[PDB]
Amino acid sequence: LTAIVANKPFMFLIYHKPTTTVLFMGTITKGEKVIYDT
Amino acid sequence: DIGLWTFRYVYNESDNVVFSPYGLTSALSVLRIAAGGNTKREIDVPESVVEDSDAFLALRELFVDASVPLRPEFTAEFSSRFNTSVQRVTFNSENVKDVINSYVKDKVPRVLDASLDRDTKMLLLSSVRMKTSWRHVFDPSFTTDQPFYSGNVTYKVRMMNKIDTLKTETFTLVGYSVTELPYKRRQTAMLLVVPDDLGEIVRALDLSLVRFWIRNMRKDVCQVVMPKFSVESVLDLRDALQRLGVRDAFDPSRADFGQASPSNDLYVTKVLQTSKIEADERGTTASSDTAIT
Repeated sequence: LTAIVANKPFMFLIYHKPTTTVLFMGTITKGEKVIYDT
Repeated sequence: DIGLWTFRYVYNESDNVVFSPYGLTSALSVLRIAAGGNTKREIDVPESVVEDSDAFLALRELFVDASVPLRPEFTAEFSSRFNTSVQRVTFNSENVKDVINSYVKDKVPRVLDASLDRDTKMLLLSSVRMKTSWRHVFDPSFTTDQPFYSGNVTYKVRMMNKIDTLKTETFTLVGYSVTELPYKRRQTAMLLVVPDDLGEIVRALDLSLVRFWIRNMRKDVCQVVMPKFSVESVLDLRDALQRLGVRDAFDPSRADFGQASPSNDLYVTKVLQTSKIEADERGTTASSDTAIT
């Protein structure tokens, strides 16, 4: 099935559909709590 | 256009950045009613910005110091076009901040001491607010701690998870998807862009690309796994706006704001935007205030 996983840096755009106007945008490249593994 | 092209100069590889192109564009559009000649021409912006009161609240105010003579036709033009009157203010006193915050609510973003100097003779302020639920919310009880891979660093984020039918599609130049998460109003929506190289997406983003996305996304049953996030960004846009051709407004020798003021001593020193976006299982809360000088 189609899987969208935003577990890497991504972009979002909040836009107004009737007029196709971008109200808000952002990029997310990081979290807060750093993690390590074996 | 300018609003959307500004994001490429505040985008950060090593940080989380949130931005309001609409909030910038709305501010510049007001600033344009005061400009003339070349200064106005370089403020290349729609003379009318869209407004819709259910989908988002937007606000526009101008605070001019009481010393500054304003052509009466500017304040008439200003009042008739933005349903609000220029607020005469004293930019040296101590409660000027209090006057201005006490003015915005009713109708309070005090994170604007970054932007008030003591020689400040005008404040052009654009506020954008949106708080809306998803059309199909996530279930918080299925949100789990999951890894987030940023280069070689890994983080533990609060990840949401749901099944939903949404418009989606894959694309290249460098491989990515775009997915539309509608809000409960269904006039506003979130496009989620998941790429193999974010910086490449940033350097290509424009309104053609966005409309392309909207035309070529196709409905489909999806699993959406995305983090909750809360981000606040305080951005200085002078450098970006100059690189996008807005230069005269900042140059005291060349700045024509003669439609506002016979003074010939009003120009822009700073353009600052503070934005905050919060996305979680229930929906999104987004806020942005743009301050010109």
